[PDB]
Amino acid sequence: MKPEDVIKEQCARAKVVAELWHGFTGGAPKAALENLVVEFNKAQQGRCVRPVPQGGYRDLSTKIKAAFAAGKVPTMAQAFENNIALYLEAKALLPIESLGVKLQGVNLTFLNAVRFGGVVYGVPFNKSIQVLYYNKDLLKKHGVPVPATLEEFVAAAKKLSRAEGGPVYWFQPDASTFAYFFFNLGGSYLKDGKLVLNSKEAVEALTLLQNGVKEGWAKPITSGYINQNLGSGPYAFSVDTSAGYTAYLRAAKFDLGVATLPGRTKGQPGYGLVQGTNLVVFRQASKEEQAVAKDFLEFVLSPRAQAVFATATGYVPVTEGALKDPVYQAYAAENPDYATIVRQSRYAKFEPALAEWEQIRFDILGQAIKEAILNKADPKAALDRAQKLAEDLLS
Ligand SMILES: Nc1nc2c(ncn2[C@@H]2O[C@H](COP(=O)(O)O[C@H]3[C@@H](O)[C@H](n4ccc(=O)[nH]c4=O)O[C@@H]3CO)[C@H]3CC(O)(O)C[C@H]32)c(=O)[nH]1
Ligand SMILES: O=[P-]([O-])[O-]
Repeated sequence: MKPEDVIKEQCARAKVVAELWHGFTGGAPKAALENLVVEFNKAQQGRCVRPVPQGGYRDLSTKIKAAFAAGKVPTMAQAFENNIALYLEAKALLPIESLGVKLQGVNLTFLNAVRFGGVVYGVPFNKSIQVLYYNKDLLKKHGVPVPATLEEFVAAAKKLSRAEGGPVYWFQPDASTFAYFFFNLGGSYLKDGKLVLNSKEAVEALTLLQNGVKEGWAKPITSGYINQNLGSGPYAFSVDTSAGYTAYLRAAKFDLGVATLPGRTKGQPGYGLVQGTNLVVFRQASKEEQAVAKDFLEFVLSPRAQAVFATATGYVPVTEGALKDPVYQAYAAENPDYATIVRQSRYAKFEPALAEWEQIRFDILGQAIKEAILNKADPKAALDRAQKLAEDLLS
């Protein structure tokens, strides 16, 4: 009896079913969402949430695009901030506080991100931060401390790659990985209100990655997640979402480490990219569906729900109350990596919340990074093309 089979049975016997479209394809995130929903549905008297997998997050935004074109939206969906900005152009979203969901206690890093013209339009649900994953055994073998600075990180990657005869810093050539280097080299995506993809810091960040590939210390990962590639060649480090935590733990044959990100100096950890999603509630939903959404959103924000979901996955608990929940405290007491994730979540930056950002980050910025890393494009030339395409899209 799979959780999704139990949910099907729950919704079949329910009088009111609120659909929740999501972008979890599998692993711990999907299981954890389905377990949270089974528990919620059990407590409700014939009022249920039906999670509907729409593929990954890009497939989900496409599926919601189609739903608007069709005139039939779900009750709830996952949404990045840029997705929220786009759904707001259509006035498609209910203000959350209008349902009477209380938001006091939600981390301001996350709550600020779903506030548009002073009004909250999403509930932070599955919010991730980048962390430094590392191979404790390989660092101990070679006497290499966990790097605290970008300088130490590069030095460590070079020393270990030479010692092991393979590039030990593994990365996906994507917008998310680029953001870590860009932000910690002093980069900002907006200058005087304008999106800029081709700033000196952007070029420096993309040049550092390309040089690491050329110099034999940085390993591009082009097929699957990093954790799905472990076992093939020496691995020391990656910068990756905390939502992958339990996938790394399951895959690693070595003693997995999690550290805060390397920063410019030891005075502060590096900034990590916030990813994962918020839940939104569509205006088109019936009063009865909207009341299910209200109850489900209070449940998602409850310390126990947050504690079980964050500890199952690596997501950052979105409320102060979650950290005080005994189930959270029990996991943290046995495993210091959960506290590491929360400490890193204090040093957190977001990409721009432009409605067009999904398209820019994958089709324009992501493509420029792939051109430079995989096809040896000149970093400034690749990012100048990106800038021109983004300027053209945003005009
Ligand atoms: N559509 C759209 N996507 C966006 C936007 N900003 C960022 N992202 C994507 O968020 C993913 C991070 O979201 P996060 O919830 O932290 O992590 C995901 C999965 O990454 C992660 N996962 C799953 C299996 C596994 O073996 N390892 C693992 O790490 O678990 C979660 C659920 O699938 C990145 C991935 C990306 O596709 O390169 C592009 C990124 C945006 O604006 N729009
Ligand atoms: O180094 P070769 O892949 O161009």
